[PDB]
Amino acid sequence: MKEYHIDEEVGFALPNPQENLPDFYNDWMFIAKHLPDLIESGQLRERVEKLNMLSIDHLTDHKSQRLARLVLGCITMAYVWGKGHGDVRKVLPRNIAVPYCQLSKKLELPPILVYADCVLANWKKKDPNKPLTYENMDVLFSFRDGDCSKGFFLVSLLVEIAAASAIKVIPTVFKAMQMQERDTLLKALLEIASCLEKALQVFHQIHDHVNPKAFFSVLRIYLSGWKGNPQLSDGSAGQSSVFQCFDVLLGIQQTAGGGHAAQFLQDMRRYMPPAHRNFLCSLESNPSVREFVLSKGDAGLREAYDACVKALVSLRSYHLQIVTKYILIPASQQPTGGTDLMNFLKTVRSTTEKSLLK
Ligand code: HEM
Ligand SMILES: C[C@@H](C(=O)Nc1ccc(Cl)cc1)[C@H]1CC[C@H](c2ccnc3ccc(F)cc32)CC1
Repeated sequence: MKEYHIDEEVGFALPNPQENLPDFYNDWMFIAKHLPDLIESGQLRERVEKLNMLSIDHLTDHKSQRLARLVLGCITMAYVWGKGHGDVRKVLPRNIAVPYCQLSKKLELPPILVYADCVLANWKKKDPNKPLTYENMDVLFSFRDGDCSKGFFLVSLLVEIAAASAIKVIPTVFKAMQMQERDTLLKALLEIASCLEKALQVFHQIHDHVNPKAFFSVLRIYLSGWKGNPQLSDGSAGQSSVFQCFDVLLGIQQTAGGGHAAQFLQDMRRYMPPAHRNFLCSLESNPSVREFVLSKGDAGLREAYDACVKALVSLRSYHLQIVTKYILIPASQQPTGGTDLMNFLKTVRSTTEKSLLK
């Protein structure tokens, strides 16, 4: 499906991403690289304002353009937030502004650190002929020390990658539908569910690598989309495609409704690469797997469909426990409306659960 920029092995994630910019952008790299210390000390802001307005042109191809969105990305948040206690003032200088606001409008992304940046493009396997495991993976850019931004980015990543096993049968699904192949479609739906259960195991690792109290107080403030004030020019899991992909594959209508829950999810598409946005919709353009599976009156097909929905609902429900442990509890011990959030996340679990057909 490579015109949508999906990869057999590594899903929506950018495969084997650039980790060296050109030389002309050695200025940029050596802020971003040594960024735990520039924030800690305070000589980050210093060093950004004491810089020049580099052109984006020398960035040739995609992989290189995207690394640039990352480097500029971590720099922007770190600059604007600072140490993340009071200093959060003062809009970016036009040194970093125009590149980011140029390169963002080029790659059709927002001028802001997104999932596509800080997870998808933000990794490398250390020993190039070793497997996609936690040992043999590391991120390109952290923010502080003990922000657990390695564990976080990489567990996030490894889920995209488990999902990649399911995503890659989806043509087999739509193929076997139009060509009236019950047996083919049936296996294809058990494959998906059997992979989406695999996706939950990877998810368990979050406990192991990401520290609860660390994440809340330290790291999340730099991924907080539009907290603060941009003040530049004319005006992060859950920006993931993985969940909305299979929302749509299984004809589960989240974004259909007159509700906040729904519109939030459809807005999240604007934080995705354009190619993924494109992909998602293509799925919607296709005949409904849900409606098809219903018409046939085939007990074993509903079973294999209900298995994919089970699998999703499973993921969503676990996701909540993770939020309890990594937001709610930590959020308490931190000297009104509060958590409508858990409403939101349930409202979406709920809606997925409703799409079961016994
Ligand atoms: C410490 C780890 C995580 C925490 C604390 C967390 C927290 C949250 C929260 C609070 C939301 C609601 C909107 C918001 O972000 O403000 C959210 C939404 C979401 N998160 Fe996460 N998340 C985590 C990891 C993940 C991972 C690894 C994935 C996928 C690989 C994921 C997938 C989603 C999705 C798809 C949504 C949109 C709502 C939905 O589809 O149900 N999250 N997350
Ligand atoms: C930052 C917020 C926001 O403000 N939105 C917003 C949307 C539109 C507009 Cl116009 C303004 C703001 C919104 C919620 C806080 C952030 C957040 C919270 C809790 N857990 C997280 C876990 C991982 C992660 F990556 C981010 C997490 C994410 C983005």
